[PDB]
Amino acid sequence: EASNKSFPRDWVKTDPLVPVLGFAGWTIPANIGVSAFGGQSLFGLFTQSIGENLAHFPTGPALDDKFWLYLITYHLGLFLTITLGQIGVQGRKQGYW
Amino acid sequence: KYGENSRYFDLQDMENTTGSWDMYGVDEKKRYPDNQAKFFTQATDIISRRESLRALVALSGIAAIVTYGLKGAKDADLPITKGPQTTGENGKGGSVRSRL
Amino acid sequence: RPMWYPGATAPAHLDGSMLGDYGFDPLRLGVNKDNLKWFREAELTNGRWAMAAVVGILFTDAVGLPKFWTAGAEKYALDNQTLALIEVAVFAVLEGKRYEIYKKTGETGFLSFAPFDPMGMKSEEMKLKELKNGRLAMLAFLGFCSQAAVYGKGPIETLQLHLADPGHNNIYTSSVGPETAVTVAVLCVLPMIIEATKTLNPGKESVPYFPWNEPWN
Amino acid sequence: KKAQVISPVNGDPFVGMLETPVTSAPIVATYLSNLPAYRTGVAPVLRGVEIGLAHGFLLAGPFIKLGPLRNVPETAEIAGSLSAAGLVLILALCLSIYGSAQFQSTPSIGVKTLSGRSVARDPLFSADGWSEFAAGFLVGGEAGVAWAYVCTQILPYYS
Amino acid sequence: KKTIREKAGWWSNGGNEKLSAFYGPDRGLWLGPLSGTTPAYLTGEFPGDYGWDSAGLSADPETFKRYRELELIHARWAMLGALGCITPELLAKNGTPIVEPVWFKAGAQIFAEGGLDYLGNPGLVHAQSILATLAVQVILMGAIEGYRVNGGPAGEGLDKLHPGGQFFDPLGLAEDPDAFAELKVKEIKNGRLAMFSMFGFFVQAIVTGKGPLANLDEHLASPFTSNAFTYAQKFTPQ
Amino acid sequence: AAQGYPFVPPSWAPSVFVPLTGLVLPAIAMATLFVYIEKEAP
Ligand code: CHL
Ligand code: CLA
Ligand SMILES: CCCCCCCCCCCCCCCCCC(=O)OC[C@H](CO[C@@H]1O[C@H](CO)[C@H](O)[C@H](O)[C@H]1O)OC(=O)CCCCCCCCCCCCCCCCC
Ligand SMILES: CC1=C[C@H](O)CC(C)(C)[C@H]1/C=C/C(C)=C/C=C/C(C)=C/C=C/C=C(C)/C=C/C=C(C)/C=C/C1=C(C)C[C@H](O)CC1(C)C
Repeated sequence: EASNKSFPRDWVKTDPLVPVLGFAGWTIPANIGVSAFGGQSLFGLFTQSIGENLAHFPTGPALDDKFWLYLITYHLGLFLTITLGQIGVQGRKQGYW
Repeated sequence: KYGENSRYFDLQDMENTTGSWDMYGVDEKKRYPDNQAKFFTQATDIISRRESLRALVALSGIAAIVTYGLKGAKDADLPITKGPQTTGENGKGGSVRSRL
Repeated sequence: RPMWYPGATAPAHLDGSMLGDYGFDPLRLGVNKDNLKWFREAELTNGRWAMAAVVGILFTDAVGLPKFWTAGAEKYALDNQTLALIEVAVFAVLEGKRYEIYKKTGETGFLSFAPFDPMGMKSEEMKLKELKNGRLAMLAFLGFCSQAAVYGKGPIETLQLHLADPGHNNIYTSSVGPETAVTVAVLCVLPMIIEATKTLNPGKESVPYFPWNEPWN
Repeated sequence: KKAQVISPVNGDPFVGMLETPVTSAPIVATYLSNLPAYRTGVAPVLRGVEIGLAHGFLLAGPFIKLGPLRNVPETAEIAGSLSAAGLVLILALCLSIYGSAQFQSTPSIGVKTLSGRSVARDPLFSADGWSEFAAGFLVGGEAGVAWAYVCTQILPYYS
Repeated sequence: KKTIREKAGWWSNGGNEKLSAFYGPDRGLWLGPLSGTTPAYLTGEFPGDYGWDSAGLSADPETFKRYRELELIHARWAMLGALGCITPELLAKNGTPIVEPVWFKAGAQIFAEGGLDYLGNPGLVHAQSILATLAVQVILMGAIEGYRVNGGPAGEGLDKLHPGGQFFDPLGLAEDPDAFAELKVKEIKNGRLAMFSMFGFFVQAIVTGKGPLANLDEHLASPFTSNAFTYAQKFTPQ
Repeated sequence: AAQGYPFVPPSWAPSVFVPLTGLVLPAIAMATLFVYIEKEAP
């Protein structure tokens, strides 16, 4: 590394379109009704779980809640979408293909 | 000099050569309120030396532990202070010979 | 100058520059000079308070008043807690000014009177007399509390008890008899051990391996 | 394929620290520089007071919720605060003997700040500076443990 | 220009505009911005100058310094009064058995059977005669108030209002010049507040006849019914 | 001291000396022997 003599402050190349487009690309498909959910959606059931768990606000969710499943799958897909979106944006902007 | 043309060794700049750097230290004097700084500079005056702080530690700790043995272990209701409150394992010296 | 036992050789730091220097520091607590200044001020303060306390216990036990180890449990015009509160509150400023006077002068003072000397009788002779009477009064107060702990009587009733039968009413016929007897015996034979230390190492001062002493020097 | 993130420290590939986002991200360096440990211009006694307040307030919690008297209702907080006081005192003694041990050599090499301006040495790394740092640590630690007890006594939702 | 910690006043070293609002022409006045013509002799070099000489009694400087003396002496006496009026009532509501803790009836305690118990205790003062009390008061106060004007054992050539030697500044708060000049106007403002409050104590004792802390409790219980106006019908001329 | 053979320790002697020997004297000793071993010859 003959270059990189200062650790640039813009080490992550922030384009504010990336988080928005990742949230959009995961969440809008996350609101499509599938019969496995009974005609509902992953994100819809997630918001419903948060609504039920916000009712008893101080105490936390249970272990058999089925809230954790929705949370973990939604965030798996969401973080993957946002991560690949940043990667693709800074691969199209930079080289890498 | 040092930072250009990959000249990573300079006798006139031995700090940059050896790596004697302050990665995060700043030398700004404007941190704490002067009333608070005065309070906490005066509150530590009598112990701002090594031997005096060790004297305070010795005094306070000897006192705390001695009064712990005298009253504090009792106030904590430690079992060693209450005693067995029973007969104990006196008569059961052994499974064969139940000694005292 | 006289010494704490006859023919005693003083430590190298107790060279008689200060008053009351009888060469007494077998534990070498006064090897540091600033520590020695602080310890002198502490000696004179403990001694001033013990002088006042000894004369106060004497004045109290001289008349029909509660005993000095039970006088705190009496009923007064103020509550216990507000008493302690106002005490701490005024002694804040009092001892702060006294500590400031020590830092400035090196001796005691009331608030601003660096030398509390209304009647200008301050002298080295009076300093030595204050120090000597203060040491004597610290011993006297310790004895008050000690022979009020063995007996249930204060200073002068115990003194009258000793005067009633001097041989049978003394410290060696009480519960603390044996330990004081052996302690006095050891303290009488100690100076000859110390004098052997001084004799067989002629002129060479020895370091007693103490933490406060920095004995590695 | 451009824009490599990982750089050597201050551009020097032979010192061996490899400036990295966890090391020298703007927010991370900002946070570490603002900590009282790295305020090399303020008096070490006050930085010690602040560090000690923090550490004495945090380390009461474990003794309170997990100590031997954690299950007796009101004795728990008293016991844990006294335990944290003892641990703070031990740490203050540690700091004092560390100041006795470390600061005897006064190394003559200077200090820069990754941008060239030769700052002065931190007075904290001196015998008197560390003495007053441990003094501040004791004062602040005992005060922080006391206030931890107070917060157990006065906070509304303290469960 | 100025950062956040300087606006809060974190650093007490660079405060030089602290006396600018209480001394000098750019200071606070009595009617604030509604007081344009400050009296030209009240130039603000003395503590407590809010530009208030509306009756004009202090135009001459000799009369002005005598009135400053009278103001500070009345200020300190009313400060000691307003501390010494409420504190018997505060300690009676504490539980200390003071038998007549209101200040306007505390002088009649010396006409009781057991004399004047100080904190309600016979082990305390226990003064019986008003005559010897007033005699030792007039002797002690004659000595002290005669030492006050031309010096004595606690200072001789010091200032007539602020001696501050080893007896009247023993704690040493007024060693600094700026701290002394700031605590002067602090003293005279607390003293004017206590003078106003002692006038309130006088009028409240006259028209109500109850305790000032009793007046505070009867205003805390009912503020709108038990104000100063429910006793406004007490001096109607029949 | 005590009735019978004198120099019997009190009932509270263990409660004091076990904490001393175990918390205090080791603290003093390890501090002293730390400052000794890190001390530099002039
Ligand atoms: C801009 C608005 C402003 C107003 C209206 C006032 C008003 C006043 N300030 Mg000021 N101030 C103001 C700004 C400021 N003041 C101050 C700091 C001070 C101080 C330190 C002092 C004052 C004082 C005064 C008073 C001086 C005149 C007086 O004695 O009236 C007296 C006359 C009345 C108040 C009217 C009479 C009362 C009632 C309404 C009528 C009577 C009612 C009864 C029912 C009558 C019955 C009685 C019968 C039986 C005879 C006056 C009330 C002085 C004071 O407090 O004097 C009392 C004083 O010491 N001010 C500062 C800080 C720099 C200000 C900043 O803007
Ligand atoms: C101010 C010094 C002083 C004086 C004058 C006395 C005097 C007396 N004590 Mg007290 N005493 C003192 C200090 C003093 N003691 C101290 C420091 C302790 C703590 C150890 C005690 C503990 C104590 C107990 C427990 C008992 C006495 C008893 C007595 C009486 C018999 C002597 C005896 O057996 O004890 C001998 C005392 C000691 C071994 C303590 C050390 C005394 C030092 C060395 C000072 C000696 C006097 C000094 C050289 C000159 C005094 C000055 C002046 C008054 C002439 C006698 C009235 C006994 C008594 O009255 O029972 C009826 C008794 O039971 N005393
Ligand atoms: C450099 C010198 C410094 C000196 C500073 C001044 C010290 C003043 C000490 C207190 C003196 C008050 C005595 C007044 C006359 C009482 C006569 C009488 O009959 O007593 C009678 C009283 C007992 O009378 C009892 O009074 C009680 C009060 O609530 C109860 O009411 C009881 O019922 C009653 O019997 O005897 C005493 O109280 C004497 C005690 C004196 C010592 C008190 C403790 C003080 C120790 C620390 C001193 C600190 C000094 C600094 C603080 C002050 C700073 C200015
Ligand atoms: C400024 C001006 C300006 C314009 O121009 C003009 C004019 C208007 C004129 C002016 C004004 C003035 C004024 C306001 C005045 C006022 C004053 C006062 C109020 C005072 C008080 C004053 C007050 C006071 C002294 C008070 C004091 C007090 C005292 C001593 C004490 C008392 C007491 C007590 C403790 C309690 C007991 O039981 C008893 C007794 C004994 C009772």
